[PDB]
Amino acid sequence: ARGPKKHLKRVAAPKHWMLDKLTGVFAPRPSTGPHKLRECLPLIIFLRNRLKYALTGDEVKKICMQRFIKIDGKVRTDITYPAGFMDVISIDKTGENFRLIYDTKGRFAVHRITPEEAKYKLCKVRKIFVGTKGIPHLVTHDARTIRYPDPLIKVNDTIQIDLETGKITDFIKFDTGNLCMVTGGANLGRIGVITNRERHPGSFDVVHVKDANGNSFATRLSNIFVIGKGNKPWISLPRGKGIRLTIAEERDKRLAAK
Amino acid sequence: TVTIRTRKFMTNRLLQRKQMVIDVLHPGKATVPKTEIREKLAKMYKTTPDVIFVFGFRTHFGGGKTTGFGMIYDSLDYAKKNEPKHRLARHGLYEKKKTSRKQRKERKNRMKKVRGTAKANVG
Amino acid sequence: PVARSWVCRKTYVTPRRPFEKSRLDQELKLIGEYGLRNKREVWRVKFTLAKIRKAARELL
Amino acid sequence: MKLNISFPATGCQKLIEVDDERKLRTFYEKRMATEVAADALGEEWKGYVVRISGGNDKQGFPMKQGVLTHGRVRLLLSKGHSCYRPRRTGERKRKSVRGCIVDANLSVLNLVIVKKGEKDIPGLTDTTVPRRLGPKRASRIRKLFNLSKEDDVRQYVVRKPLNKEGKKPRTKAPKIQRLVTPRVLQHKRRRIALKKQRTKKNKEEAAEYAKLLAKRMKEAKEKRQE
RNA sequence: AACUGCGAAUGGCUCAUUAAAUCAGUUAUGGUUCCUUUGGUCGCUCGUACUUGGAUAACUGUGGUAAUUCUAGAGCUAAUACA
RNA sequence: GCCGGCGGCGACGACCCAUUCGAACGUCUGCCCUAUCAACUUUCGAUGGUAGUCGCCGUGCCUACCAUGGUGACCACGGGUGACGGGGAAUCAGGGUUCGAUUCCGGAGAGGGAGCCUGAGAAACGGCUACCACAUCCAAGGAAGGCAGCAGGCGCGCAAAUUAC
Repeated sequence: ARGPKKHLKRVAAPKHWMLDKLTGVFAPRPSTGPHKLRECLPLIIFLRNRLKYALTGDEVKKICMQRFIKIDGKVRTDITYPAGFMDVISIDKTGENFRLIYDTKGRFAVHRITPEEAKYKLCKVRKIFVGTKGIPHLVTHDARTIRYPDPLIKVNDTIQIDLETGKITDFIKFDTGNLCMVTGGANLGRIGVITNRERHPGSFDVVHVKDANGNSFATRLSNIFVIGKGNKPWISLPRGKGIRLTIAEERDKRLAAK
Repeated sequence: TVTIRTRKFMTNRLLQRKQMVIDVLHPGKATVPKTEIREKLAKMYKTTPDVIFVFGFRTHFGGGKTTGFGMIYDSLDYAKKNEPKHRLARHGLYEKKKTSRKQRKERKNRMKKVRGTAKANVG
Repeated sequence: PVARSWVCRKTYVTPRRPFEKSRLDQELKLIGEYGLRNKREVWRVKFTLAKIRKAARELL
Repeated sequence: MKLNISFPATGCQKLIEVDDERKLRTFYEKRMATEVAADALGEEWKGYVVRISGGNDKQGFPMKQGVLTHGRVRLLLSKGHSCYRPRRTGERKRKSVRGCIVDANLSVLNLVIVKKGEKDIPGLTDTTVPRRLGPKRASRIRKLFNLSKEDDVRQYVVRKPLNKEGKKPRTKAPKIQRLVTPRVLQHKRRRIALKKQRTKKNKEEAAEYAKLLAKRMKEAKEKRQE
């Protein structure tokens, strides 16, 4: 069609939001921002559907327009603003801080953090370039362009940024025997340790990840995010420890709890 | 003979609300009107029945139970601000103007055909 | 576009041969024994059983 | 044929009904914005030279300045052209426009008095005119009153006296836009402040990276000794 | 009320066209544009400023045509419009 | 507010780089019937080469000068389609056959063609300009058109709802 699309049909929305069929015809339609439309989360969904604070669409803008909600220590009134992976949502009214981490089954989970941990965030560097009198530059997965990076930071490494400033505190290299998390494909939300990468020139690089419970799986390089140094994570994990336990013991656990 | 229970509560500081799921047990009589639910809930939470708002009561098949949504505001000012107009109009705190969509959209399309201050004159 | 589902399913299968003694008897015995309204209610239970049996057969 | 005569000096205008060929033969075969000596009109017009500014033909179509014809013509009119105002942005319409050359076949002719004559024609020159509003821009007020930079403008701003039945009189003045106020100076020093912040930011970042890179290339060189 | 900014290229409808075309799965832009959002950049240039200029709407007043969301002439006045 | 200057919190802007939403050109593999369609394309670009032009860019996209190529019984080219293409639907042992205008995705067009203004984005039709076909008002001078948006009406036919809030 002519020009860009403005709407989004409800059934055409990405599955990990878990919008039901009958509520309406349209969906939230995440607006342009740091994270991709397919792999983000509108605040209207997070507030209304996940935290169960707002009932209707009006209550969400009535919350947001009173400027009670910050994303990465910055006030956002846009109810369809895309907050994606590693983004820290802060409610300073009720003093509640959330980090958006994918759960085992492959969706953003309502994972609370201490206010002391809502100071920094981890970020995967997309590229590294230099320009105009050679001040080198870095670009990350949440589109934060940072000047004068540490020259030890190469492409596909992770960096820890203080949210109040815009400067790198510490960084993790992408090497063998490092804790990573999958952010795309069948294995989305699984945490594990790198074993090796198999470089395919002129094509996608494939990496092999071993889980804590002896489960080994492969994934594309683009869908990898280093979260810890060695085996120890630099952030809190969700309810489960990123362990994909199968339907058999899912049933056994559920029936055991009953 | 009516018993009021509350199911999922929440202290919504973000909208200055206490929001909850109302369970009404009325075995013999008909579906209890909203005003009696309001005052009995207001008595239960030790507040004015003016600052209480209840809706969406679906009486179960057989007629032993009725489930609905309730919310109590911290003060009537926050209630006046945050609550939608349709739920004020039932309490009688808001008045709607007696004009149809046909009438206002008609007058709009007539008002298009004149330029200047005469737009207000066409009525 | 409308916010409605069109997920509707038939719950009974009619017999292949419409008039067949031995069958009609067997259905009328079932009605007579369990006071069912019409032969739709017998076909309903046959259809549900058949689907359970087909699920068991394709699992084996 | 009628004459829509206006006097800009007094700001008065009258519609005259002239139905005598002799009085209009002076005006015929003349273009727009042409100075014509209005004598044949009547006695009162002794020393009046008048300009032809517009008018409408018997169908009511107006005439443009630049159309060097007699009858009407179809012109694709865009933004800027007279006898047209667009409804949408960059939206053009083909419309019937009368030729700039005047003839006998005109419903009205629009006349503007450029100069006087001996005595005032009743309708126009007798009655006073008041151009009601004045000077909103500070420099316009200064240019009007010839005030030097030391002199204030709010003191010599225009005051509009306004009175209506069943209410005491009011004197209203306009919000003088483009006037230097402490607020504007504060915005200007607020603008110049950030420039100092950005330069010290660049210098401190560069200095920090220089100290970082120094040890980085020192340790990078150290391992090259092997 | 009007000038200015933005939107009106989405949505909705229908299936005439269309046979390696449309379209589907897979890859490429190292061969290109991109409103908007989100980051970066914005005294890095060595040469009246304590704020410069002109107009036009709106409004008032005189009009034309049988006729339309038609518009000409006259008198003022704004800018994040135009310079 | 601090000792006549120096300032905090925003909002509009902004050359350019990154990003998001895209869009546009491509790569490989895949489509119904027809030989009573067997050779087709290249005068007026067909296939390729060099140089430009034009375009947001790659390119016969276009111009100039050269080469004589490119596709085809593994079905080209031509004709037909009561042909928009998929995700799907009905039926059903296994294999299959038939349907898919129709709510999600992509394409197309606003009676038929053609040309363009504005804009980041349109060859836009609830934007304009012309012609072709229909047709409204009229003082006969001129003026104004676009339901395959929602209702509703006429026609067409075996075949399809309320000028509602």
